[PDB]
Amino acid sequence: NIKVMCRFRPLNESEVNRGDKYIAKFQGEDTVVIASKPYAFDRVFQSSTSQEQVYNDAAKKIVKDVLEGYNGTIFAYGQTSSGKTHTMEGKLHDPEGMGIIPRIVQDIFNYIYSMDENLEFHIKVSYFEIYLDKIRDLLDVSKTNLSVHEDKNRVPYVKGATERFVSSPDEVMDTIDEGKSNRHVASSRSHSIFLINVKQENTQTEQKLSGKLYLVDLAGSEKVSKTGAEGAVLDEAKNINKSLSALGNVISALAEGSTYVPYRDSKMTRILQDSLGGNARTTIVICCSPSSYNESETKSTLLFGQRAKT
Amino acid sequence: MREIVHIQAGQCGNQIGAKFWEVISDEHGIDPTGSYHGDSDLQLERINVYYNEAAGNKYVPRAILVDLEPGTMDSVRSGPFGQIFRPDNFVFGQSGAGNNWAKGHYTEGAELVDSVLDVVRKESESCDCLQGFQLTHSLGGGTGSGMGTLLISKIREEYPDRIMNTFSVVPSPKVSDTVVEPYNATLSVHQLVENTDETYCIDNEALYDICFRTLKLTTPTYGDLNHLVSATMSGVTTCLRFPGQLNADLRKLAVNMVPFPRLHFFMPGFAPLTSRGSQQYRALTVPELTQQMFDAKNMMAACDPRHGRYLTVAAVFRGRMSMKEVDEQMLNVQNKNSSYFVEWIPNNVKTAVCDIPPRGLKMSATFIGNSTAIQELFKRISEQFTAMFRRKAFLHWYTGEGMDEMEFTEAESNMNDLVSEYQQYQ
Amino acid sequence: MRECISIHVGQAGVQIGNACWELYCLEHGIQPDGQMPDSFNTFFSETGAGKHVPRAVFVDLEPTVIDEVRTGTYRQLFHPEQLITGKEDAANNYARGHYTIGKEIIDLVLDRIRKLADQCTGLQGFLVFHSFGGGTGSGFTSLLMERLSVDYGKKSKLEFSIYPAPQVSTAVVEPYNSILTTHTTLEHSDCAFMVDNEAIYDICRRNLDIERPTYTNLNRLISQIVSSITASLRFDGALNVDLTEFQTNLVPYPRIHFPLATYAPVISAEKAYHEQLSVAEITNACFEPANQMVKCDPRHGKYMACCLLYRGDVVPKDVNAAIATIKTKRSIQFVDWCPTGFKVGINYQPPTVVPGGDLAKVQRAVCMLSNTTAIAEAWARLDHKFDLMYAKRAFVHWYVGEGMEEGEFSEAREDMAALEKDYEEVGV
Ligand SMILES: Nc1nc2c(ncn2[C@@H]2O[C@H](COP(=O)(O)CP(=O)(O)OP(=O)(O)O)[C@@H](O)[C@H]2O)c(=O)[nH]1
Ligand SMILES: Nc1nc2c(ncn2[C@@H]2O[C@H](COP(=O)(O)OP(=O)(O)OP(=O)(O)O)[C@@H](O)[C@H]2O)c(=O)[nH]1
Ligand SMILES: [Mg+2]
Ligand SMILES: [Mg+2]
Repeated sequence: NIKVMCRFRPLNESEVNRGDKYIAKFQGEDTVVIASKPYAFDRVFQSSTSQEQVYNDAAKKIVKDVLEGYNGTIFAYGQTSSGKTHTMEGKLHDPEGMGIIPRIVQDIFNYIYSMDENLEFHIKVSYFEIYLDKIRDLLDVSKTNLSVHEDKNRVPYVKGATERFVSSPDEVMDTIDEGKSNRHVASSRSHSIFLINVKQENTQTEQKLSGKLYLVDLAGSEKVSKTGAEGAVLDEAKNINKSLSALGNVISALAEGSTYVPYRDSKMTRILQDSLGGNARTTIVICCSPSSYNESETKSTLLFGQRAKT
Repeated sequence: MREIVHIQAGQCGNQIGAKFWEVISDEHGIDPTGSYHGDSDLQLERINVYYNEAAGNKYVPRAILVDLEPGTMDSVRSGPFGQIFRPDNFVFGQSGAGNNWAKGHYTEGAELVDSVLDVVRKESESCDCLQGFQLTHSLGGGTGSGMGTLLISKIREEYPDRIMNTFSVVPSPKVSDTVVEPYNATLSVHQLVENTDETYCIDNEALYDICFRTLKLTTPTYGDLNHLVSATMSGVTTCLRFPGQLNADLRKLAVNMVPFPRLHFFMPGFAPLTSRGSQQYRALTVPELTQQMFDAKNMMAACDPRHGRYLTVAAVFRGRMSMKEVDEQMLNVQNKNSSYFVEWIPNNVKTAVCDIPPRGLKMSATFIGNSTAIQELFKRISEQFTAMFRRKAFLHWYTGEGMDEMEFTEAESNMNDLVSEYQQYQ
Repeated sequence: MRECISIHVGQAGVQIGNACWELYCLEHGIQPDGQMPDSFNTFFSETGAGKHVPRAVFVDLEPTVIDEVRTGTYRQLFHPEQLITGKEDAANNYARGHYTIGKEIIDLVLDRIRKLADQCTGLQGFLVFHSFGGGTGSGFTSLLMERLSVDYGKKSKLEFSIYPAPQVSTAVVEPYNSILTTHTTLEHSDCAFMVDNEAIYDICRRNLDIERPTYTNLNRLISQIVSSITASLRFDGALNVDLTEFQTNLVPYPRIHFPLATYAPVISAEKAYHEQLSVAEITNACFEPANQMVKCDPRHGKYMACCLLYRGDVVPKDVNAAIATIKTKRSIQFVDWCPTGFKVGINYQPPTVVPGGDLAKVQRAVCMLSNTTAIAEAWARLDHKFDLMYAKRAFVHWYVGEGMEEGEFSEAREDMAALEKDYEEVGV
C-alpha cells in the first residue's frame, strides 16, 4: 500500500538573522500540528534525523521488493528551499549524509555483487520529463514530444524512450547529471521521472523477472495569483497544478480501496498505471522548511500529503 | 469576439454543416449571395463570431470543408447556400478513404492535412480572439473519422488552450450502413477521449425514430435528420450570437457539465418537435418543452436514459421566458426523477436562456445530457469490435497501410476504461 | 460634498445596474439622455451644462451584457469608458475571473476609479453588485476588493450581492465559487446584504400576484432596496442615517456584518386600495418569515440589531407605538446583550414607481435590515452541497487548470466553518 513520510529540514543561517520562528509542532511520532491544526501522516522525520534512518524507513522495503520482480515507486515533492536537493541527492560521494537516490543505486550495485554467477542482472535506466503536458526526453534533443503506448500485458511505457545501459554507480550519476543539464529550471518547472529496470535472468530455472522502480521528482504547486506570473510561466503553472491534482486524485482512489482508479487523466499517472495499483509498494517523500516565513506554501505541501491516506 | 471556426469533414459532416450554415444564415438574414437582408440589428450585433466581413458588405463563413472525394465539393457548391462559402477553403483530394481509418489518418490524410492546417491558421489569424472550434464528422468511415482525428490532434498540439467541440454521429448497430464501423469508431474514440474537450454523441437510429414517431413523417430523408442536427447545433451557441437574461457560451457549458476530463461525451436533444396535425393541439409553454425534452423518446442518441443516471444536464432555452417558471420546472423534474439524477452532485441542472428564438417558433429549447447510459453505446460497439477482432477480420487493409495490432488493442483498452468510468458513477 | 461610487460586476450586477440607474434617473427627474429639464450629487456628476453622468462603473467580461447597454436606451447617459468590456468571459469559473482573465482588465477599471474618486470630495462608500455563483462576480470582485482595500481601505465598501439558493439554483458549480469568495466577502467588505432569488420569487407570487416573474422584477425590487438605503444621503429627512452611522448601529463586531434585508410594502395596484398600508402594518409585515430576502426562518434565530429606514409620510409617534408592539411580541425575540436593537430612520421622500413596473404607488415604506443568526442555516446547506461536491472532486480540475489549488478550497471551508461558529457563539 501507500505510505507518506514527511520530512522537516533544519533551519539555515540565512533566516536565523531574519528572526523567523520554528512553527512546526509535533505529536507522537507520526502527526504534525501547524497553525493550531493537526495533520496526520505515517512518519514525520525531523531536522535532527539524518539521511540514514529516513532512507532505511522509506526506500529500503521498496528496493527489497523490486529486486524480487515486483515494482516500486517514489514521489519526491517540495517547494523551493524545502530540502529536495538535500534529501534526494544531497552529498554526492559522502557515505555519511548523502541523499536517497545514490543510496538506492549503490544498494542495487551492492546487491548485484553478492549473488550467484549464473544471474545476469541487466540494469537499464531511463530519465525523461513532463513539460507543458509534453513528454520530452532529457537524453535527446530531438525526442521532445514522445508518447505513451501499452504492451500485451497492459503495462504502459514511453514509446521511443532513450534507454541506456549501466554497469556502475558512477555511470548512473553521470547519466543523471547529463539529463539534469537539459532540465527546464528557472527552481523546478517540470516533473522528472527516472526509471530503473532490473532484469534478473535465472539460467537454471529459465525464468526472467523485470523489476521497475520509479524516482519521480515532482514540481512545485504554485498559486499563481500571488506570484504575479505572466506568459509561459503561467501555462507551466497551470499544467503542473493539473498533473499534481490528478496524481492526488489517483492516490486517493488507491488508498480508499476504490474499485476503479482513473490512471488515464494525466500522462504522469498513465505511465505509472502498474507501479501503484496492486502488488507494488510506494512511498511519498515530502520535504518542507518549517520556518514561518515559508508557512503558507508549506500548508499546501502538507495537504498534498493529506490527499494520500484520507 | 469569441470567434469560432467550423471545421467540417466527411460526406455526412459536409451535409450536416451545410444545413447548419443554412439554419444559422436564415437567423442572420444572409441571402445566397452572402449579403445581409435581415430586419433586426441584433442579428448583425454578433455576425463576426462565425462569419467574416468582405468587400461589399458580403459576409462569408469561417468554415473549412474537407473531403477525399470532389463529389461532396460539387454537391456543396451546386446545392443551396453553396456560393456563400469561400472557394479557397475547399480542400479536397481524389483518393477516397473507402471506410479505411488508416488511409485517412496515415497516407492520404497526412499528405493533405498541411493545406487544411495552413487554411485554419489563416482563418484563426484573421479574427480577433477566438474561443473554440467545431469539428463535424462521422465515426463510421475513414475520411471523416480519420481526417478529423489527425486534424484535431494537430490542432490541440497547436492550440491546447481553447475549448473544442465534436458533433459526432456514432454508428448504431441496427442501422448498419457499412461493415467496419466498430474499427473506425473505436480507433477514433481512442483520440477523441484525450484530445477533445466536449463531444456530442448524435446517433442515426435515434433521429430516424424521432422522425418516424415524434414528427410522424412517412419518408425520413437525410435532409430532415440534418435539420434536427442543425437545430441542435445552433441551439447551443445562441448565447454567443445573441443577448439574453442568462448567457452560457461553450466554455460555461463545458465547465458546468464536464466534472472530469474524460466524462465529456454528451447525448443531445431538441424541443419542441411537433408534427403537422399536432402543431395546433400543442400549447407552447415551459412545462411542455420541459417534459418533452426529458422524454427518452425525444433524444438524439440511441441510449435509454432510464437505464442509467444523469450526471449533468444543460438546458439552453431560447425565448422571452420567465426564469422562475424555468427553474421551478427543472427543479420539479429533478425531484420527480430523483433516482435517475445523481445524488452527489446537487443542482444537476445547468440552465441558459436567450431572447431571440429560431425563425418560425415562439419559443424553443435545447438539451445536452451527460448521462451514464452512454456506456451502453461503448459496450455494444466493443462487442462488435471483439467479434471482428477475435478472428482478425478485415484487418489486412489497416495493416498494409501503416497500422499495427497494438493500436487496436490500446483503443479497446482505453474504451473499456471509459466504460468503467461511466459505470462507477452509476 | 457627499458621494458614493457604484461598481457593477457580472451579468447580475449589470442588470441590477440597469434597473437601479433607471430608478435613480426617474427619481431625480433626469431624462435617459442625461438632460435634466443639490441632491443628485450622491450618484450623479455634472458634465458642465445640461448633463448629468452617473458615479458608476459597469465592469463585465461577457461583451453581450455591456453592449446591450451601449445600444440600449441609456447609451447617451453612460459614455464608453465607464462601460468596460472584456473579450472572453470567466465562464462560471472563479480562477479565470480572478487572475487569468482579470489581470487584462483590472488596471483599466482601477485607473477609472482613481479618475472617478478624484472628481468627488466627500466619498461615503462603494457599492459592488455581484452574484456568488458566477465566475466573474466572485473572482473579479475578490481581486477588486483586495486592490481597493490596499489602496483606500478606510472607505465603507458595501456589496449587495445575490446569493444562490439551495433548491432554485441555475448553475452546477455555484457552491465552489461562493465558498471561495466568502473570504474576501469577510476580510475586505464592511457590510454585505445577501439576497436570494427564490425569496423574491415567493414574494412576487404571493403579494404582487405575478405567476411568471422574470429577473427584471427582482432587479426592480433590489433597486427599491438600494434607494431606501441611500435616500438618507440623496434627500433630506427628519432623521438622517449616514452609511458610517448605519454600519456603527448595525455592525457590533467586526466579523458579523451580513444583515439580511427586507422591503415593504410590496403589493400590486389592485391590492393597494383594499389594504390601508399604515405604519404598523408595514412594520409588522417585515418581521414575518415570508417577506424576507433570503430563505431562512427568523423564528429559529435571534436578531442582534436592525435598522428601520422609513421613508415617506411618516411621523415618529406611530413608529414608536409599532416598535412597542414589536418589542412586546415574543415570537420576535432579540438577543440579551442588546436591549435596544433598533436604529429608526425617517425620510420625507416617498418611494417612486417606474412606468411598466409591477409595484404600486404608496405613501409609506420600510426597508428593514435584520442582523440575525438564522442566515447561517443557508451557509450550512450550502456547505453541505460543497461537501457533496468536494469529496468526489467534481469540476476541480477546471479550477486547478487556471492556477487554483486544493489548499484554497480547504482554507475557505475552514473559514466558513469558523464564521458559522462565530454566529453560533454570539447567539447566546
Ligand atoms: N445523420 C446523417 N448521416 C448520414 C448523412 N449522410 C450520410 N450519412 C451516414 O454517415 C455514415 C458514413 O459517413 P460518410 O457518408 O460521410 C463516409 P466518410 O466520409 O466517413 O468516408 P468514406 O467512406 O471514405 O466516404 C453513414 O452511416 C451514413 O448513413 C446525413 O446526412 N445525415
Ligand atoms: N436577482 C437577480 N439575480 C440574477 C440576475 N442575473 C443573474 N442573476 C444570477 O447570477 C448567477 C450567475 O452569475 P452570472 O452573473 O450570470 O455570471 P458572471 O458573473 O457574469 O461570470 P461568467 O458567467 O463567467 O461570465 C445566477 O445565480 C443568476 O440567477 C438578475 O438580473 N437579478
Ligand atoms: Mg468519405
Ligand atoms: Mg457571466
